[PDB]
Amino acid sequence: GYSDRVRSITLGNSTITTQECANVVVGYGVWPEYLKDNEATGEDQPTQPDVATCRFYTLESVQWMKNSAGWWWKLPDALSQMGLFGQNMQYHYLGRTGYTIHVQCNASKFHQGCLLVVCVPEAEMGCSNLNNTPKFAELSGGDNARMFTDTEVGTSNDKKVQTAVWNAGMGVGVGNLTIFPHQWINLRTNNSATIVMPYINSVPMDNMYRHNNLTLMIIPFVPLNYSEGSSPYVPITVTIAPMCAEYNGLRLAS
Amino acid sequence: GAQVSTQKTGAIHYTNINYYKDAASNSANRQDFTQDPGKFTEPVKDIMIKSMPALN
Amino acid sequence: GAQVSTQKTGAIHYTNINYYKDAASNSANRQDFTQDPGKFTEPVKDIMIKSMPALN
Amino acid sequence: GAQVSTQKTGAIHYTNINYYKDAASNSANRQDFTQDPGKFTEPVKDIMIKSMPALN
Amino acid sequence: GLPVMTTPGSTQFLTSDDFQSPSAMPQFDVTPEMQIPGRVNNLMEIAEVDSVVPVNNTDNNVNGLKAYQIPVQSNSDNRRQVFGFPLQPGANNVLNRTLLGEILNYYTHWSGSIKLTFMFCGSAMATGKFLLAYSPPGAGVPKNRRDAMLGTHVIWDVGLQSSCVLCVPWISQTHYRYVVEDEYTAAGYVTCWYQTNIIVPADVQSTCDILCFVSACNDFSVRMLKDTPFIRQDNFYQ
Amino acid sequence: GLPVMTTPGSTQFLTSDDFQSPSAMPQFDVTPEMQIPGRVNNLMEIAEVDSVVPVNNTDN
Amino acid sequence: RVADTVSSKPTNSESIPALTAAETGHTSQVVPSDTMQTRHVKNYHSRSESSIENFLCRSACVYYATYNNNSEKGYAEWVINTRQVAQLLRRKLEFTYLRFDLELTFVITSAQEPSTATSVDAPVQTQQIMYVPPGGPVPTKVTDYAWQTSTNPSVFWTEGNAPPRMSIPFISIGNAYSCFYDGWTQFSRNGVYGINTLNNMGTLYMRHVNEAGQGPIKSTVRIYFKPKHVKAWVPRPPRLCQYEKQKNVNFNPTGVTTTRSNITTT
Amino acid sequence: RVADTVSSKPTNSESIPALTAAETGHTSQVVPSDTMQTRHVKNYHSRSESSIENFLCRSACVYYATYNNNSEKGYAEWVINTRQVAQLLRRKLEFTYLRFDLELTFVITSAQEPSTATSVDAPVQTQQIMYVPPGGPVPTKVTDYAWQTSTNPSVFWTEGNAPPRMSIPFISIGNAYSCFYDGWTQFSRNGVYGINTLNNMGTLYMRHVNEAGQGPIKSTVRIYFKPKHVKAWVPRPPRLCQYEKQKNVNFNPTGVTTTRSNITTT
Amino acid sequence: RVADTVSSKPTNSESIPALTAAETGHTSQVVPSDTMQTRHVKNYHSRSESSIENFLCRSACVYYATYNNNSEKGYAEWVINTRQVAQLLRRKLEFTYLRFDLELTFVITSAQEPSTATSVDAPVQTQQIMYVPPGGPVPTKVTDYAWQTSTNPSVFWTEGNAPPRMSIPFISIGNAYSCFYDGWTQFSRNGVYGINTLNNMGTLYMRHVNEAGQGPIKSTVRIYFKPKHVKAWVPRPPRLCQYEKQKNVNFNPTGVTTTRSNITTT
Ligand SMILES: CCCCCCCCCCCCCCCC(=O)O
Ligand SMILES: CCCCCCCCCCCCCCCC(=O)O
Ligand SMILES: CCCCCCCCCCCCCCCC(=O)O
Ligand SMILES: CCCCCCCCCCCCCC(=O)O
Ligand SMILES: CCCCCCCCCCCCCC(=O)O
Ligand SMILES: CCCCCCCCCCCCCC(=O)O
Repeated sequence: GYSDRVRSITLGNSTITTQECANVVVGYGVWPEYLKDNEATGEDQPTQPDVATCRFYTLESVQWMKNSAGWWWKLPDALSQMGLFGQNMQYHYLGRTGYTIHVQCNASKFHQGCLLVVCVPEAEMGCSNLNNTPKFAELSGGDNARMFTDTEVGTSNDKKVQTAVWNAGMGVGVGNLTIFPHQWINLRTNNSATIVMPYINSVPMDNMYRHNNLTLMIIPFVPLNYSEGSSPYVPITVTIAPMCAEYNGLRLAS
Repeated sequence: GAQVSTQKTGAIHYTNINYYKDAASNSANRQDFTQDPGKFTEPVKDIMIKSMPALN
Repeated sequence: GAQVSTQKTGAIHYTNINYYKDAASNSANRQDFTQDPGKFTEPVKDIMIKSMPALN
Repeated sequence: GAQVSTQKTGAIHYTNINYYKDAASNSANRQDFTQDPGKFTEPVKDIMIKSMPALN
Repeated sequence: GLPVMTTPGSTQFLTSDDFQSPSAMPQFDVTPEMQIPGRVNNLMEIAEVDSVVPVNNTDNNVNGLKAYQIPVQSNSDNRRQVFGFPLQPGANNVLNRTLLGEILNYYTHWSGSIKLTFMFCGSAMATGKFLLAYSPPGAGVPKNRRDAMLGTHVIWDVGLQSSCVLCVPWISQTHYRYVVEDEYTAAGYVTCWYQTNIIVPADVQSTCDILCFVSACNDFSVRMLKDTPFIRQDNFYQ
Repeated sequence: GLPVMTTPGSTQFLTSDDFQSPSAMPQFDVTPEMQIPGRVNNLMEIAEVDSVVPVNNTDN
Repeated sequence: RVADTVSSKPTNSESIPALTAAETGHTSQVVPSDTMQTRHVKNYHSRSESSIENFLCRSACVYYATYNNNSEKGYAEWVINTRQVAQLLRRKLEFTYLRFDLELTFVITSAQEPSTATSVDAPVQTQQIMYVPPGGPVPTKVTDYAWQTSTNPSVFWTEGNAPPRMSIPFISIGNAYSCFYDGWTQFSRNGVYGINTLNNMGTLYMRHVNEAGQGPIKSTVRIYFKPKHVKAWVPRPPRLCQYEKQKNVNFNPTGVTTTRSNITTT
Repeated sequence: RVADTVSSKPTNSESIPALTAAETGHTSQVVPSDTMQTRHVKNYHSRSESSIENFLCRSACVYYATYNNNSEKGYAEWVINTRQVAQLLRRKLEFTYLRFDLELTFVITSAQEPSTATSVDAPVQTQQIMYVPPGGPVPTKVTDYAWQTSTNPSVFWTEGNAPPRMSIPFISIGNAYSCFYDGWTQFSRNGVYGINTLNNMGTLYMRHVNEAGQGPIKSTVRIYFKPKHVKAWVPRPPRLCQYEKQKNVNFNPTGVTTTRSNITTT
Repeated sequence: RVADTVSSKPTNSESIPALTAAETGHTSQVVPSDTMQTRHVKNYHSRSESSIENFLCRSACVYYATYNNNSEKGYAEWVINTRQVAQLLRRKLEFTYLRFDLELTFVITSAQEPSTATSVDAPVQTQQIMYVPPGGPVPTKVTDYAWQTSTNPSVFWTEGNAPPRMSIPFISIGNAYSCFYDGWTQFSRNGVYGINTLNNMGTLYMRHVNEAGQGPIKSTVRIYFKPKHVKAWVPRPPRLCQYEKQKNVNFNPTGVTTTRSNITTT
């Protein structure tokens, strides 16, 4: 072992290599594995698809402004339109997978900032109006980032999610969000963040279009900054890889 | 089936019998303590000793 | 006469005594399962295997 | 755990069992008598016998 | 039959009783056990996790993420203080809300240590040293830096694995303490002073912030379970 | 005598209780067992028998 | 349990167990004997009053519903759920998937009402609290056919004795209870979204068995749950905003903590 | 428990476990792994909540008869039979010849009536429920000689305690109970035809033991049977038309099933 | 255990076990057989009814507080302490540091009050005596949220049965109870000085569970402590002046003993 700060990951067809990174946080202490034949209840045979599904699908990018609050994604839904993971997701009826989340954000030695890369299992949300429940087009984007705000929510539109960043939108203390697995991105000494998450859920296999497994949240606790005479555009990107996929219950598409 | 087990002393024994068919009629398993902190604190892949520096 | 028998577990023991003279004072025989389907399904005389055709 | 101990006679036995988990549910330790008077009477350093005179 | 009498206490209802009882549905077969990742076998597993502290809570800086970052400057006259607060988990207005402050309110006693972590989040050209003191209570809030240097302290310098951990030991006459604010069983104080200024080359913003984590050590415990006074209900939620 | 207390739930009536009880007629001798053909030892013995289905159920 | 301490002497090496990196998501493991020189004291404490077995297994109120004796609609009913009281709700939301048994208990009470008859002499009353699982018959009056209870489990209890108590197995569909659900119920992804999509649990009915009187009496039952054999997975941060809906998570944003008049003020 | 499954591979032989003849009165024995290729999953279920021992042994109401305290004819009587309630009748008519024990239970209740006296203070009441087998003495008032019960079995119970319960052997004339009878009682083949030709079973009497009062109280008893050690023979199809007579099988013809608006409509 | 005696004969030596010095703070050890000639008698007595185990372990009254049923503030409360009754206080002040368990007991009573309604028929009442440790929630009315008792220990008891009793461990902060404290509470040595500086012990609440009536009833509870496993250290002289304050030692100086009319008068 020489020069700890360099990693390398070759999963299937893609490879992501960082030179300046921290350690790798591996789930709750387990590596994602297939489903044993002692805990299954499906009566069909599964379908370990290919290397063609365990790949590195990169999602959209965004700009880290100087007033931005935070973004998030829904994991089983963000990869709905990507390659052969989005075809075996809708043609079948069941499935279980694990992911390998990644994040890139690189700045010079004259910038500053921080971020909290964390994934929350079973993330709920709260509508703006108390009586109603949130919409769907205001809860999940089509692999495009959803963003928090500074003002709380207003009183509209009776279905919008409440983007109150200091409460996280779930109704908890934002400082206590370090229980779920995570990693910090400090531009002083960091350039990325890796996270390996297994499949955590009550039932053995669950639908993909009806119930979202996890939720990826990004929150900058310390805003960007820089003196005059430097690049004012700092973008962010994320790369995710389905790990150990399986399916059951073949039907027509939807 | 009676077991003569230990008690909770500050720093003896006490008998016990079950009388029903099911398993939901017994008492709680209060006298059981099992700890493992490694799952939540230190979930990293590479093991880190506190003597060596953190990042190289 | 006490018997220490098994219990109904999802996937232990439990004692029992009788205190009366007759036999109609005991409890039900719930812990008894005996199956035989051949009387109602397939009462035919000649035995039929599912591989061979039914009627010649 | 049952102990068959003695009783308080003027001048026999009597059984006893505990039924709980803690130690604050037992009965008092009435049948215990331990005496030592030397702490309060005669706390002096040099030992004094009653035959010899007190002070030289 | 067997003749026997009934002592007092019979036919009551203890809220914390441990007694057997009949079964409504007999011969029920639960679903077989499943093995999911991550099992909380104790409530001290959660305390030993680290969570940031809302130190800079003030008149307005509470409805934003600005209550989590301590502001550090680069000034002329040395010995300036950066922050400070008394040491009382679950009692003080700063630690009564964190991950250790929300578990310590379900009980009444506690005894152990505390690990306070910091993280300088300035640019990579920034530099500086800091002091971190814990003065037990005989006379608190040291005004000068030289008053605080007599107590337990540590000296931390930034850059290349900046984060430093101060370990508040356990120094008390008795064995335990009260989560509530009790003047007989006070704990102490905590402060941090400028050991050396914040120097920076040109073309670098001089204002740099710091985050303050908190966690429990391994000789920690609790006792005397109670009910927390935070949640309060007015009527049944229809 | 033996001193003991009674937990809650006593002196009730569960519809599905399994308890012993006295006997009204003691020393009764039932008629000896007889062996007739066909004994239903379970209710899944009946389900596995086939029965037609009223599929074409409509207005009339 | 807790661990002991160890005696330390002065050092000048390059061990540095203090400085570390927090970006790696790794909580440190520094003890007090590492950063300073200390004595040797063997701790005799024990982490026993904090385990989930001892922390959860206490009874608490859930719901008290009353039913008058006046008319043919005296009976009262309740739909099972645990998110109706604030004390026991928040003691569940520090985990995600639980597994336990229960020991029910009903502390029934009575009271008189105004009347005009000359004298009153009310004999003891009896109940008769029924349980109807999902998808079954239902009563509509206090003289219905459903009260026979040929297969439903009922409890009969006369006023004046100890309260009724009984156990309950892990009755569910999944391999563990779910306190948080993220997703809808319809495959079209429309309609109901919250946690009640996978919560039916049955019903609960109560009724006076006595014929009638001259008062007439009014009564109020009180439920009490006590999770017996717990198992918890996937902890999460506690709640910070008050509850305002029974089957939602809607809240009103509040400050993270109370305020002090300075940053350096004690 | 139930049986497992077995892994199947593609085949092109002439096994044909699908096509068979149904004229032979033989239900098939095809499992899913025979007709298509499947996985291997070992089932852990158990057929326990469906056996006749667990399916029948639950108590149910049979008959509730009331008797006032006013006059010398207060007492009330009932003739034994099990075809008086719809819930427990149909749970018997899936078999033909049964054999079981029983555990009786009487949930007695009371109630006041209008009166004119100044005050009322009613001490506890007592019963006194008797059993008269067929061919024996009979009482006609609440102060008769028959209430001595020199050989008849009686039950005395004071209001306020738990209800009375007791067992009963297999008291019958034949080797098993008969729920359906096809044939008459007279050798001339005339007169009575139904099932009550071989049902006497005795009687059942109840009475207030207290002298009198000023109310006076009214009461209603409720019976509860619980077949304990069952044995069933010769099953038959369940019922489809409602009951309308106590000792007949008369019915009113109805449709075999509810209707849908098409043959292909879902 | 007591000791025997020994036979002594006349002596003329220089043993002199009588004359000694009392300045050395040493109690003598002279027995009757040393100073005069006596017989030999073996004592069969036993010092058993005087040990601290048998001397202290008897129940005694501590405090009786009453609470009416009239209004929304019926409930009554009490702060724990043992220096409120004269009999049990002085039986503690012969030692300095104790250590024991306890067995509580509550002898609850009732009584009627004047009213105007025609008739009255009061069913049995129930309690509901709660215990709130220091630093916890508090109730303010008889219909509050605090009465759920999710973690607090409560006792429910219906009038007419035996009184409730329970045990209590050695719940304290120090290694033994302290009955006398010499020193203040503030480090500045100002303010409170007496013994209550280290006495909180919690609270104690009581309440009627019944809804209401027409009386309405009034009640008075009575506490009873019984130290079970005692251990005493550092005895001291008993008290000679009456008690006059609950948390002080203030007194009024009195004569050391009653008086006789002479020095030589018998
Ligand atoms: C007379 C006996 C009746 C027994 C009634 C059984 C009550 C079932 C309790 C259901 C479990 C509690 C709910 C857990 C999760 C949820 O649904 O919110
Ligand atoms: C006080 C004890 C009285 C005991 C009374 C015994 C009641 C006998 C029950 C007869 C069996 C039930 C009827 C089965 C078949 C039928 O006759 O329809
Ligand atoms: C329903 C159970 C309630 C149990 C209440 C426990 C009462 C604690 C007793 C405290 C010890 C007595 C005081 C000793 C010394 C002092 O404080 O003066
Ligand atoms: C219904 C139980 C009655 C009370 C128990 C009396 C003792 C009988 C012997 C029990 C021995 C069982 C075996 C064991 O010790 O676990
Ligand atoms: C009337 C029964 C009293 C309770 C039983 C106490 C134990 C006595 C010993 C019983 C042993 C009987 C033989 C057996 O184990 O089956
Ligand atoms: C719950 C206790 C039931 C009454 C005791 C019945 C006797 C059982 C055998 C007990 C033997 C325990 C060992 C001992 O003698 O100390």
